[PDB]
Amino acid sequence: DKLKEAETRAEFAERSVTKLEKSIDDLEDELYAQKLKYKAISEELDHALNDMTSI
Amino acid sequence: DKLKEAETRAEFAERSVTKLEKSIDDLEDELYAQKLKYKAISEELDHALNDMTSI
Amino acid sequence: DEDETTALVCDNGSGLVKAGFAGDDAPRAVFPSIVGRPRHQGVMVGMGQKDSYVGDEAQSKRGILTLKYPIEHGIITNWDDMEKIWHHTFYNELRVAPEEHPTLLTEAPLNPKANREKMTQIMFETFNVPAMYVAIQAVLSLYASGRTTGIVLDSGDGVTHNVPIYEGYALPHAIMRLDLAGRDLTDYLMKILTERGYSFVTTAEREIVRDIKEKLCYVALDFENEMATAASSSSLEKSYELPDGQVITIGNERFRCPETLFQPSFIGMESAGIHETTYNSIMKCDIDIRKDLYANNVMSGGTTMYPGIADRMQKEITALAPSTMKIKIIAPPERKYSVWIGGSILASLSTFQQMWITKQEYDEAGPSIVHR
Amino acid sequence: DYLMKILTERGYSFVTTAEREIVRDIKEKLCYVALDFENEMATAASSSSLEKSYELPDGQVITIGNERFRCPETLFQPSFIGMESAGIHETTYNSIMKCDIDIRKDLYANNVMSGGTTMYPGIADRMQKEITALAPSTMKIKIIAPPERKYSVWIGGSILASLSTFQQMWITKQEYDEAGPSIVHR
Amino acid sequence: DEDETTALVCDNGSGLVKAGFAGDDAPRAVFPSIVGRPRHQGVMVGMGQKDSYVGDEAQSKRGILTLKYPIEHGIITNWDDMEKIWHHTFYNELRVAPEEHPTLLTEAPLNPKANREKMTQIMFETFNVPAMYVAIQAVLSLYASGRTTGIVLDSGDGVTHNVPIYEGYALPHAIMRLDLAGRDLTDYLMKILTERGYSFVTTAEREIVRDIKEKLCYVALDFENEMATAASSSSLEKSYELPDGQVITIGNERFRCPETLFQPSFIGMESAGIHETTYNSIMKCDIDIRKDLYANNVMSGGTTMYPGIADRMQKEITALAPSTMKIKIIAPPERKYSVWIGGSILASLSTFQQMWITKQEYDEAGPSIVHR
Repeated sequence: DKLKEAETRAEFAERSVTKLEKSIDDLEDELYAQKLKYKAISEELDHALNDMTSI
Repeated sequence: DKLKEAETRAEFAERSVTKLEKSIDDLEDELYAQKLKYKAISEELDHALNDMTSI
Repeated sequence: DEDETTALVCDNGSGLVKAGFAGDDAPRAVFPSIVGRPRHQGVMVGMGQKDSYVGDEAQSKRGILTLKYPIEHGIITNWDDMEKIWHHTFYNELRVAPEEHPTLLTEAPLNPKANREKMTQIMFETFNVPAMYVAIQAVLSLYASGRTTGIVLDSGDGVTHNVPIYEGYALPHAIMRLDLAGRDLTDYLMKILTERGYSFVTTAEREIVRDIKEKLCYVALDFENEMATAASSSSLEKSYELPDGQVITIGNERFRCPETLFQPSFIGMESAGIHETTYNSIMKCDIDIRKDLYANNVMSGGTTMYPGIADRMQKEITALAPSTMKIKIIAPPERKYSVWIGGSILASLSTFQQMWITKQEYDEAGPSIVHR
Repeated sequence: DYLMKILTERGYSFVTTAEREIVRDIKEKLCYVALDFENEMATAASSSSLEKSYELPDGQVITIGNERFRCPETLFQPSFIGMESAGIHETTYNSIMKCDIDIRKDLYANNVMSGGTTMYPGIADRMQKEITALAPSTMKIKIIAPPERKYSVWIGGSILASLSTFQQMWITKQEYDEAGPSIVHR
Repeated sequence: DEDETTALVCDNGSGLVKAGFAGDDAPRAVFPSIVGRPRHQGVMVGMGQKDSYVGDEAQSKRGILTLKYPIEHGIITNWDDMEKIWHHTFYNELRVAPEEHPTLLTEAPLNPKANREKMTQIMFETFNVPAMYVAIQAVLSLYASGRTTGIVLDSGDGVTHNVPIYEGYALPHAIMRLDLAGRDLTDYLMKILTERGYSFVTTAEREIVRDIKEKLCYVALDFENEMATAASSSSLEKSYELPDGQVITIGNERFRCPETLFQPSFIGMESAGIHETTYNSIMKCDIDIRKDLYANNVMSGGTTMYPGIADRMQKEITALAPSTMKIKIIAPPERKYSVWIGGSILASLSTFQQMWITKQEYDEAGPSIVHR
């Protein structure tokens, strides 16, 4: 009986780890996408703040 | 005997899930920090492109 | 393959539908057994006017609809709204056309003869399925645990049952029904948790008390000196983080909720509890079959999943049963789908083909044919 | 009108109507909503190069250092003007704990700002921190303040009314002459 | 006389305290349940610096103090501020010394065990009363209407309740609480009256909307064809003269305000209303006791005073109850003090002496003693 319980929970803990590992890779990837989509708008920015201080 | 094996492995799977869950929460939090640090620079931007088109 | 692939298994519950293909190991589709009807005229962006909503879209949009439950206590109470849940199951959830798939359905323990004939009338005459079959739920649960004689304590969302089965025939006069289940149990936790000094105020607070019940609730053995333990205050406590930060703590109540299943008195119920009822079912059966039932207490249903349910039941009936007896409480891990899995096995089986009620049988014998 | 008084109170006079009108152009150009309005007054005192002088219709260079932000601190503290009502951020919040529970994560991540008076720079940062610190930490806060916000309302109408699908919601004289004013009232 | 004269009865509410001597017919003291704390340093002419203000001096001086309500929804939420309201009641309002008076207090329907023990701890240990007793509010209301079995719809300033009582024991599992009461009701009138094209701008405009609600509001029976009546515009209208001349007219809204108690949807409440809730309490009770509860719907509380409340409720539950049943809605005239009067009767009674918890019981048994 201790067994059915230990095994059933091992299976649930493994299903939850694969679920959370799958959600960590999607957030970490959505990420370098966000972190990069920015260097571009922050750099378009030092530029688009410098020309109106000049005009 | 099947038991010592199912339990020991369950413990290792649980240790790995808590490790990966801890790394998903740090990336997802480093995240709303990045995603938000931007709404601010992209909005500071529609603004800092609108006043020089006006000046 | 014609129908090896093709058999569908639909288990209709009071809270959830479980559905999928005979052959699979678990239900392809699981969703609430609701049918929402919009309280006001209007639309979602990009959609048309919808007359009705079913399953999760009814739950998600519950604030603008009047929600209705077709199955009260395991029995189909509204046939207009049930044909709606079936329609949704075939066409949207499993995305199959029903007119080329044999369909194994389930019914409840003492399901009125007339209902088994009515869902047959609707299966064959409005969905035009090739063939169908209605199995009794406890009977599929037992069978999914390999055996043919045993007694199933079956407990889901609106009903609890005890169905003693002998060489496959569920024993009508020994079946017991207790109308207190997981639904009742979430609402009691609710109060002992607001009573712990809390507030489940918005609907995002309400719903998650149920996810607290599922994740953190326990059935302690020696529930007596577990309250006593609570008081010395060990590291028995357990804090859950809400949709936001609001870390709620649940130490003790954690097990006061499933102690409701042994003590219905916790909720103003005067009925007997799960273990006594297991037993009473058993001293209502033939004498010669009582050693069999005792060594084969199979558990199935979402509400029998509370850890330590089996140990408490083990000791609950040992101590009521004559000592000459062998007690044995089987509680498998997949038990929230036992019923379904028993249907998947049975309907994919090599020998079941000759029990399918075909449109030939029906068009020729009337609903009586499948009724048995 | 509050800036007016804290600026006459700075030792000034908006005497003719050409003095009155331009206090409003001072408010628009030079006013700020500081985050940590607390240690901004403190900053004012050490007297940094926080000050800001505006040249009037004529030469009369008026200086506004500090009051510059004491004016939008009125939106968080109505007590600055003898108002007993709650302020902008608390009110954002109270609206939110008056709504259904399940919809409160949505509202919190979508605080859209519109209107001429929400244009004071740093309004969004102050509001950001104002409601984070009132909201349960499990929550995501998000204060959207677009640049064109003094015309959000109008632009939303321009979009909607030029839209391809809106044609079927226009109340026509046919609807009206036949249904009475009730028709458009919904 | 020792205590025949000497028993005090203090009914603690969400909006008002009602207090006085057991024996009297009505409360000697009635005042708001607030505790004001001055926002600035300074004094009134001739007085000293005051740290705190309670009751009417807190209301009258509200512009310089931060007002706080100790009892949220009938439950004591702040014990520092409650001991302040009690102090005020004994020493200033009733001007008695508490250490020679037995004190009957009241609590709410499902008042947490721990609170009944805490106010006992404060009554005996900081006020040093000889003896005390905590009665449940609906239970005193019932009893003040002579009977012992009935169901009380109790509705005051912050809570509404239904407390089914059988031979004196309030039935825990059948009690319903609806957090919408007279406070909610004054604020809704406020809006339908500003919405009538008005302005309650200064604080002398705010306060009197509540006096409009009390004097001119109605609960119409057939609220349907009362709106219809409003339109034909009969001499149904009613103008009230403000602190000054400013004659304000209220025709219609007059009853749109108590229709909120049957339709919570008027105020963005999704909960059921008063009459349905009376009923649901009743189909949650034992079967054999349901004819009793139906013929004994006792009403108490300030918000149940709206004329025609009883007729609407009469017809509201007749038409939900099985026709074999006798409906009977008792609404006495003194109902804004039922609770208190029931306590006055009980505590001045000849047989109650043997239930008083004495300092002997307490110093010997701990707060547990009175908790029951």
